[PDB]
Amino acid sequence: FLGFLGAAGSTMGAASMTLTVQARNLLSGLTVWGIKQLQARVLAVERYLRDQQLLGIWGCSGKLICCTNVPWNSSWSNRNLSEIWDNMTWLQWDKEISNYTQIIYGLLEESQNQQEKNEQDLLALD
Amino acid sequence: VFLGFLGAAGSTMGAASMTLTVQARNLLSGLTVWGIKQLQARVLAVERYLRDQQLLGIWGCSGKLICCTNVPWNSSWSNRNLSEIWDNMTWLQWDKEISNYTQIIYGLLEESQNQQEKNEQDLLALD
Amino acid sequence: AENLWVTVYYGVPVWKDAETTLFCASDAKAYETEKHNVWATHACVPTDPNPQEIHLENVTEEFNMWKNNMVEQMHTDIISLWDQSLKPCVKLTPLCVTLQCTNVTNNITDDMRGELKNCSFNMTTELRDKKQKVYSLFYRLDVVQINENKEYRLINCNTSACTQACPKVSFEPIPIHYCAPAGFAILKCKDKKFNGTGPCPSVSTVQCTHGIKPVVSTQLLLNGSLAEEEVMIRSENITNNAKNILVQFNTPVQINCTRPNNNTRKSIRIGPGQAFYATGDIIGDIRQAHCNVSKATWNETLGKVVKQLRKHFGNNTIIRFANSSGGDLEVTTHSFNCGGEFFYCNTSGLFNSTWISNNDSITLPCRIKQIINMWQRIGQCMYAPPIQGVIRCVSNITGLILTRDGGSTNSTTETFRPGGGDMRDNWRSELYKYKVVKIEPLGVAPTRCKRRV
Amino acid sequence: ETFRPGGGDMRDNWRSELYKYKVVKIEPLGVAPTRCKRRV
Amino acid sequence: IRSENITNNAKNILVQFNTPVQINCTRPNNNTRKSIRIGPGQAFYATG
Amino acid sequence: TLQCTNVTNNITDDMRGELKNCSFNMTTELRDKKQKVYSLFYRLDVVQ
Amino acid sequence: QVQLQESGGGLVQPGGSLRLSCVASGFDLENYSIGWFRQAPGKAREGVACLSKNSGIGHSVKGRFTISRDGDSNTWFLQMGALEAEDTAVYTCATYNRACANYVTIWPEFRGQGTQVTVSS
Ligand SMILES: *[C@@H]1O[C@H](CO)[C@@H](O[C@@H]2O[C@H](CO)[C@@H](O[C@@H]3O[C@H](CO)[C@@H](O)[C@H](O)[C@@H]3O)[C@H](O)[C@H]2NC(C)=O)[C@H](O)[C@H]1NC(C)=O
Ligand SMILES: *[C@@H]1O[C@H](CO)[C@@H](O[C@@H]2O[C@H](CO)[C@@H](O)[C@H](O)[C@H]2NC(C)=O)[C@H](O)[C@H]1NC(C)=O
Ligand SMILES: *[C@@H]1O[C@H](CO)[C@@H](O[C@@H]2O[C@H](CO)[C@@H](O)[C@H](O)[C@H]2NC(C)=O)[C@H](O)[C@H]1NC(C)=O
Ligand SMILES: *[C@@H]1O[C@H](CO)[C@@H](O[C@@H]2O[C@H](CO)[C@@H](O)[C@H](O)[C@H]2NC(C)=O)[C@H](O)[C@H]1NC(C)=O
Ligand SMILES: *[C@@H]1O[C@H](CO)[C@@H](O[C@@H]2O[C@H](CO)[C@@H](O)[C@H](O)[C@H]2NC(C)=O)[C@H](O)[C@H]1NC(C)=O
Ligand SMILES: *[C@@H]1O[C@H](CO)[C@@H](O[C@@H]2O[C@H](CO)[C@@H](O)[C@H](O)[C@H]2NC(C)=O)[C@H](O)[C@H]1NC(C)=O
Ligand SMILES: *[C@@H]1O[C@H](CO)[C@@H](O[C@@H]2O[C@H](CO)[C@@H](O)[C@H](O)[C@H]2NC(C)=O)[C@H](O)[C@H]1NC(C)=O
Ligand SMILES: *[C@@H]1O[C@H](CO)[C@@H](O[C@@H]2O[C@H](CO)[C@@H](O)[C@H](O)[C@H]2NC(C)=O)[C@H](O)[C@H]1NC(C)=O
Ligand SMILES: *[C@@H]1O[C@H](CO)[C@@H](O[C@@H]2O[C@H](CO)[C@@H](O)[C@H](O)[C@H]2NC(C)=O)[C@H](O)[C@H]1NC(C)=O
Ligand SMILES: *[C@@H]1O[C@H](CO)[C@@H](O)[C@H](O)[C@H]1NC(C)=O
Ligand SMILES: *[C@@H]1O[C@H](CO)[C@@H](O)[C@H](O)[C@H]1NC(C)=O
Ligand SMILES: *[C@@H]1O[C@H](CO)[C@@H](O)[C@H](O)[C@H]1NC(C)=O
Ligand SMILES: *[C@@H]1O[C@H](CO)[C@@H](O)[C@H](O)[C@H]1NC(C)=O
Ligand SMILES: *[C@@H]1O[C@H](CO)[C@@H](O)[C@H](O)[C@H]1NC(C)=O
Ligand SMILES: *[C@@H]1O[C@H](CO)[C@@H](O)[C@H](O)[C@H]1NC(C)=O
Ligand SMILES: *[C@@H]1O[C@H](CO)[C@@H](O)[C@H](O)[C@H]1NC(C)=O
Ligand SMILES: *[C@@H]1O[C@H](CO)[C@@H](O)[C@H](O)[C@H]1NC(C)=O
Ligand SMILES: *[C@@H]1O[C@H](CO)[C@@H](O)[C@H](O)[C@H]1NC(C)=O
Ligand SMILES: *[C@@H]1O[C@H](CO)[C@@H](O)[C@H](O)[C@H]1NC(C)=O
Ligand SMILES: *[C@@H]1O[C@H](CO)[C@@H](O)[C@H](O)[C@H]1NC(C)=O
Ligand SMILES: *[C@@H]1O[C@H](CO)[C@@H](O)[C@H](O)[C@H]1NC(C)=O
Ligand SMILES: *[C@@H]1O[C@H](CO)[C@@H](O)[C@H](O)[C@H]1NC(C)=O
Ligand SMILES: *[C@@H]1O[C@H](CO)[C@@H](O)[C@H](O)[C@H]1NC(C)=O
Ligand SMILES: *[C@@H]1O[C@H](CO)[C@@H](O)[C@H](O)[C@H]1NC(C)=O
Ligand SMILES: *[C@@H]1O[C@H](CO)[C@@H](O)[C@H](O)[C@H]1NC(C)=O
Repeated sequence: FLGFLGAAGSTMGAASMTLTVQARNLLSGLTVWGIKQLQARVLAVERYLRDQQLLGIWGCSGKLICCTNVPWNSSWSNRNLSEIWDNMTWLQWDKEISNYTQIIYGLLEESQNQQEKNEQDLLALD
Repeated sequence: VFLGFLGAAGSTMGAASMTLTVQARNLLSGLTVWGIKQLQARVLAVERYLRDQQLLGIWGCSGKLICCTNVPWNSSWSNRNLSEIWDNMTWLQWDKEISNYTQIIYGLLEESQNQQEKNEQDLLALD
Repeated sequence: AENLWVTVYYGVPVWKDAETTLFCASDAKAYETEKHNVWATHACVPTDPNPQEIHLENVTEEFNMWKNNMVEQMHTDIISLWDQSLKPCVKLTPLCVTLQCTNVTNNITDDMRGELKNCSFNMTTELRDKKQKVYSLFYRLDVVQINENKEYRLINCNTSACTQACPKVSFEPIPIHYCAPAGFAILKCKDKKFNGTGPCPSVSTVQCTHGIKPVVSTQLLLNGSLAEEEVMIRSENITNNAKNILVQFNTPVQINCTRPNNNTRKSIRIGPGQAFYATGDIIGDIRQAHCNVSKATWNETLGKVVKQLRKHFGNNTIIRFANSSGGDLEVTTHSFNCGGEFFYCNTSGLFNSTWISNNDSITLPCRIKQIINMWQRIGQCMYAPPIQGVIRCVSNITGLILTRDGGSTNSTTETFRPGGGDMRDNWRSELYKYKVVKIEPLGVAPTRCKRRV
Repeated sequence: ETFRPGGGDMRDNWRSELYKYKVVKIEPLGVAPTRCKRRV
Repeated sequence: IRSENITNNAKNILVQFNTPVQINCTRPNNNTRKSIRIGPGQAFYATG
Repeated sequence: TLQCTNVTNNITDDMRGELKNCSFNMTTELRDKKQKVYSLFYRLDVVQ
Repeated sequence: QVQLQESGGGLVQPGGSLRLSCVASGFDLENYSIGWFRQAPGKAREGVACLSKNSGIGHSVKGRFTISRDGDSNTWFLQMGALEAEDTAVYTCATYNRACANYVTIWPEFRGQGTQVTVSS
């Protein structure tokens, strides 16, 4: 089969099948080659923990595909559906939406909080 | 009771599946000599624990201790009775028996989890 | 039942053999009123007030004494703690001017004829301009003749230069515990009949080791840990003539001795801040240091050792002991340490007997050396400063490092001679019932589940 | 046009072996629209 | 032919060949190194 | 302060000058006596 | 491999000198120290020299015999002078303990075969 980053040239539709390959190895593994190397082994775990906490608070923690509330706003991108998932690559998608990935991270948190409060009060009532 | 680290390491598998908490609660306990020596291990332990947790999370798992899964037994890995496995041997013997059939299992589990994820995602669409 | 499905179990009791780095655990003993130690335990963390051990059962785990990584991990920590504690004090290079030495005849005894020498030389004072004429007493083991009141020279300003030991610190051993980090376990064998490369069907787990003193000696272990029942014989492979026989005693043998000579250290200045503590004026008679052992104890301990040893070499054999037959000066003589002064006693009155199949005390003469070269290397030494008064030491002979001669085809004339070599058999006699294991928790097992969707 | 040999900074003997290379930081997280709704 | 901006007079013009051009050379002598003593342990090796 | 003279042992006109005999005093391992050693030094490592 | 290869045997006029040497390899001549044997007919085994590692000292049992080494070359030179009528034996070079433990009495492992040295007018 393919390998690391092997589908980075593939289309978006077929890219959502090798998510495990590019997610399994984010945690791989005095004098020079001493503390300089030791910096990286701490930075990597810090970045991974931050990414997991972000995939946390929103409400997911199952990794991979985890689809959710906060419906799409057409102002971000007025495009079709098959236009996005069959004739594009993830790099182009990032280039198209790079400045708008700052308000979504705030909407998801409050949506998760509302869902949690609804569930908690519904359970505690009865 | 029969507490303590590795307390039931000699007990049978039937009663060993009760102290999984004890053997997993302390996996993350915490320029001269006794200097960088401590710091060379306090990072390795964290990395090992994180890798184990990520491996558990990749499959359909991470409830925690006991986790059900698909991909049935191939029936060639061990031609043994169920009561034979679960009431007469210890965990070390089981590791010695299956030390070297696990590599394909570690991929079977993840491909099954991916299939289940895709099934859920495309089932949640038509409705 | 008819359906068998895999299942992932987390945290099951499964371990493998691996290696890692262990750390300190030393008893606090307040430690505020301390005079420092070369084996600095201030960096070490406080220990558990009460270590807890969990008794396992049903488990038989194989051990090994000669392929243990704990020993090789310890030998690079004593050395590293030694080099670190000799850096921040005086580094006297200007001590090897042409010494103009003579003899000493101040009420000496014929046993100590020669030996001590009256050396006299020139030093640079604190100012970089003037010179002073000083004198000292130097043992015959620290000066060599040159240009053969003949001029002498320190034996060391020919290959290296050495830093006088920091005078505040002391060489007193203190118990130290080695504890493994999280994710590892310390298995300990509790069988009383352990013999080296053999499984222990009683192995338990312990938080970490008991207090073990980093003592240094040769051909006679001191202040060691005894064993139950009878004396024990351990070896790598006891059919060869090039493998040690680490005997372990049962009843301790007391050895004790002193240096019956008054000594008054006198301090001189060689530069800005640095000082040099040289000896001068021995107040009283002159006698040699000697160590006493009790004959009534050795006379039976050797018998017990030979009775246990006759197991592997047949029953009708004449076991014979002998003294060391030559080698370096650290292997052929007892080389213990006593209160900052390094003795080199001459053990030839003990290994003297022949054993057939079918109050009085022993005195061992000694010599004193100051230019020591422990942790045998090329390019270092340490001038051990003189100390005042008379020192006495009482010590516990729990061990022996005999080696065989053999080789003369098959016969019955087995001779044993003491012998050292690498200073790694003084720690393979305290870290033999231990091993370090890495726990691997994740496991797979079949059961009757389906994970219904 | 005249050409003369000339060195300078000791950095053109390593810009001749590390020229067809680059290092990239992989950022995994992503957002895309699809046809779901998290059902409670 | 590679360059930072090849129209200037102050930028190197790196050239990468296709076939190697073998170059030989040797020093046609025997020096013999003698060793003298500087102090305690140190040595200085000087042509002789 | 080196005391240096020329070399005239089967020299070649292409390598005229260049090498130089150089004698000097050096401290021995003892902090008291001084040696008297010589060496051969190239013309690129000594200045007048 | 460790086995030792020896050379330099011959016949000597009483009042001469030899240059006995032996060379070996085997990726393990860093832990060991190499000495020499002496076996004459009718007598037991003795020792003649042992170049101890960790000290560089040249221990010997008689004043004449001296052991020596040169650089990192894996060859050892045993220099003997003023030989007498008693120095007629079989000379072998073997490996001793790391600090030249008991020799003139031990029987080591990883030993050589041995040359022949005879003295006569
Ligand atoms: C083996 O263990 C024994 C017992 O600890 C050691 O003997 C002890 O040696 C120390 C150091 O010389 C003695 O400490 C000294 O005590 C005197 C008198 O209190 C004091 O004036 C000194 O300043 C110093 O603190 C200690 O007294 C002595 N123990 C006994 C019972 O006399 C022995 O040294 C150990 N073996 C080796 C090789 O170190
Ligand atoms: C060792 O040598 C020193 C000096 O060489 C001796 O000290 C001398 O002692 C006499 C009296 O016995 C004095 O008159 C001298 O003035 C001293 N010399 C100096 C330089 O002060 C010392 O006696 C000798 N013997 C011993 C045991 O120290
Ligand atoms: C223990 O030491 C003896 C030494 O005699 C070893 O026996 C020798 O083994 C080598 C290699 O197999 C043979 O070349 C020798 O001929 C053997 N000597 C004798 C007298 O038989 C023995 O192998 C060692 N034990 C282990 C487990 O290695
Ligand atoms: C080691 O030192 C101890 C203590 O100084 C000696 O033990 C004492 O020996 C005398 C002998 O006259 C007895 O009267 C004492 O009763 C002993 N002390 C104790 C506490 O029993 C011992 O003799 C020394 N070692 C040797 C070999 O003499
Ligand atoms: C071992 O013991 C023997 C004899 O008990 C010692 O041999 C003596 O050594 C001295 C020192 O050179 C000689 O003067 C004697 O002539 C030797 N005697 C004999 C009979 O050979 C030997 O020195 C001792 N070894 C050690 C290391 O102490
Ligand atoms: C070590 O002790 C032995 C045992 O006494 C010493 O051997 C004696 O040394 C004296 C000293 O001249 C000789 O006269 C004797 O002939 C030796 N043998 C015996 C049996 O007494 C030995 O000299 C001591 N020193 C060394 C370095 O071995
Ligand atoms: C490459 O170098 C040339 C130099 O010849 C640059 O052109 C000069 O640019 C500066 C600043 O814009 C002007 O002041 C000069 O007049 C220009 N020179 C000429 C001859 O027109 C050119 O800009 C450089 N290329 C890049 C991409 O910076
Ligand atoms: C470089 O080339 C020159 C000339 O081809 C070589 O000089 C020759 O050296 C040989 C060997 O000593 C002489 O027999 C010739 O007479 C020399 N030719 C001359 C001086 O014109 C020189 O050896 C070469 N250097 C190398 C190959 O390192
Ligand atoms: C460099 O200097 C040395 C020493 O000054 C010269 O060696 C001398 O050579 C002459 C004969 O050529 C001898 O008589 C002297 O005894 C030598 N000196 C010493 C100290 O032994 C040498 O000639 C000079 N030149 C070169 C090229 O080495
Ligand atoms: C690359 O582009 C070609 C042309 O559109 C396409 O057929 C192919 O699937 C793409 N991906 C890969 C991995 O070749
Ligand atoms: C140990 O073995 C005995 C003997 O079969 C068994 O009864 C016991 O359950 C085992 N486990 C423990 C913890 O004793
Ligand atoms: C596992 O053990 C060895 C180690 O690779 C292997 O040869 C063997 O085939 C495996 N076990 C079985 C039952 O095949
Ligand atoms: C001085 O001691 C030396 C020891 O080496 C001895 O040889 C010499 O005879 C002694 N001389 C006197 C006068 O005591
Ligand atoms: C010490 O220096 C003085 C200076 O006058 C000198 O006379 C004396 O010989 C020196 N001592 C030695 C070299 O032992
Ligand atoms: C000085 O050290 C060397 C070893 O480097 C040794 O051979 C020699 O005997 C020592 N003594 C001298 C040169 O006086
Ligand atoms: C220890 O005992 C076992 C028991 O079989 C034996 O195989 C081994 O050789 C012994 N080791 C020794 C005596 O050093
Ligand atoms: C050792 O014993 C001798 C005689 O037995 C005695 O003269 C001496 O004082 C003793 N020394 C010590 C330190 O016990
Ligand atoms: C040693 O000297 C000190 C100080 O002069 C003195 O108090 C002590 O009694 C002396 N020791 C002996 C045994 O005379
Ligand atoms: C003491 O040594 C003698 C001499 O070998 C021996 O005969 C005797 O048996 C020994 N004492 C004991 C109690 O064995
Ligand atoms: C032991 O030493 C004594 C003298 O100290 C001596 O008479 C005896 O012969 C020695 N033992 C042997 C076996 O030679
Ligand atoms: C030496 O052994 C005796 C007898 O067991 C013991 O009382 C003493 O404490 C030991 N010495 C030590 C441990 O320093
Ligand atoms: C490299 O080639 C590109 C092709 O468009 C050109 O624009 C650029 O100037 C070139 N760089 C050089 C020649 O340094
Ligand atoms: C140069 O010097 C060495 C050193 O003795 C000598 O062996 C050699 O033959 C000389 N000539 C050459 C061409 O190496
Ligand atoms: C020595 O060499 C120098 C180098 O420039 C030169 O000037 C001088 O004339 C030479 N003298 C002799 C005597 O060779
Ligand atoms: C070396 O020292 C001596 C001392 O006698 C002196 O005569 C000579 O000139 C010195 N050499 C120099 C300064 O080159």
